[PDB]
Amino acid sequence: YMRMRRAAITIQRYVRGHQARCYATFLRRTRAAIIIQKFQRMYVVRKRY
Amino acid sequence: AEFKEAFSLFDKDGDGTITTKELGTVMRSLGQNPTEAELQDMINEVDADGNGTIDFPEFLTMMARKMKDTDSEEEIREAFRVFDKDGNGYISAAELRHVMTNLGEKLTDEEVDEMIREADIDGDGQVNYEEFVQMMTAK
Amino acid sequence: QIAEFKEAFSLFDKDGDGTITTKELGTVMRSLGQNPTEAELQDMINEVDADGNGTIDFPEFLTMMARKMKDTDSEEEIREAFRVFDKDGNGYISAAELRHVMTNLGEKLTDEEVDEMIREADIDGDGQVNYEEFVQMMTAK
Amino acid sequence: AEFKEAFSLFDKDGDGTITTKELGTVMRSLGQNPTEAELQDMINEVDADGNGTIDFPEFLTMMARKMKDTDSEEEIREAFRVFDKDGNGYISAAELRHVMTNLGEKLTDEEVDEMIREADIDGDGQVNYEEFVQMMTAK
Repeated sequence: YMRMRRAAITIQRYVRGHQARCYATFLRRTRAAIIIQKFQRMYVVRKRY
Repeated sequence: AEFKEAFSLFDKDGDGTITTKELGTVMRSLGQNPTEAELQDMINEVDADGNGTIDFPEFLTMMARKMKDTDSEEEIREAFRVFDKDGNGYISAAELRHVMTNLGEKLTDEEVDEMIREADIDGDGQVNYEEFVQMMTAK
Repeated sequence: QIAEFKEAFSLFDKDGDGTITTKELGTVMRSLGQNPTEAELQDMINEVDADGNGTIDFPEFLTMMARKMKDTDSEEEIREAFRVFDKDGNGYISAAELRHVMTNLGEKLTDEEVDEMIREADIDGDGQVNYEEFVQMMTAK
Repeated sequence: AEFKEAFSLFDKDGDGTITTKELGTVMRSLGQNPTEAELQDMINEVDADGNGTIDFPEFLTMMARKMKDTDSEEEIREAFRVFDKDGNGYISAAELRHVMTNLGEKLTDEEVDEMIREADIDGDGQVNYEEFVQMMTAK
């Protein structure tokens, strides 16, 4: 038992790493979209004026 | 970057005021690049709650209060992803449309269809996103 | 190295004050690559400097990583594991089982952590998961 | 000594139940050192006659019914014999294997061969059974 709980605890650590990295990748994908949408909207207004 | 002359091209009537909803386009006319979110936050942190229009003094005070965030939007010159991970240098037109029209401050499909006019697309269905980012900004 | 880690730090600075809350130390280590214990974080968050600190700068964190590097590196070794939840040796386990293993056993996770995790895990229409593929995905880095 | 967490380590199917034959291992994962006989008596005094699996409620009711007999199986801390009448403090490896594999709820020879790994044996062929009982429990 004290050995096999130390397969659950280790995986629980690796999942906590995995979720944080995934959350970060999603935030970088949303941030990358916002900045480019924004570059487009600044450029599109200035051209027309 | 305040410019009275730019304000006088947004004021057309000569009332001395412009609509509070033309605030994002006036900042962006000037040189700045603020998000639609940052523009709303800038309005919301003043009790311009009931204000239908803004004068040039009001707009000046907001830009001075938020100079640091607003200046940050005209630092950047390069743009990475985070879409590609393989590092192929290519992204599908499907993923490019999805990031533009589904993530963040969404573009319309008609805006995206404008930007993919004259943009090359291979037989896989992928576009060089480095050329595409350069062609949009460097114009 | 430091260039992507600095951008990861600049996404954990929210305020833009150059410093991140000391509570978000474990998540920043996890974001870079590592998989440390919340205990291991407590055993190296303590200091006389960072124990007293409310927020930590990127130089401080880089210093902490250099000091604890060996221990920190040790938490990226694992790539294999065994479970059970299958006795019959199908190679598959239900989402119900996986939640029970994670939230009732070991260092118990919350349901919200498991729900966050099943957004990057293949799950079939049946509601099962190939746990050999799932162990490869979670160690994939 | 009920523990829902321990049940959930033995419910490996999230099904809510564990096999009736894993009842003795669940008791000995909780704490409790029951005989295989006591475990069978506990099952047999419920009309779990046709039951293939047990839920945590069923297991809870059995431990509460039999709490006194089960608690007795974590009082002990010392262990005498009734081999050794000379009081030499020694027993032959032959007698020790016989009491383990022939008497009572018989261990397999392979389990006894595991327990006598590292265990010192003199030139008579005898083992200090006090050290041997301390080594097998104190660990």
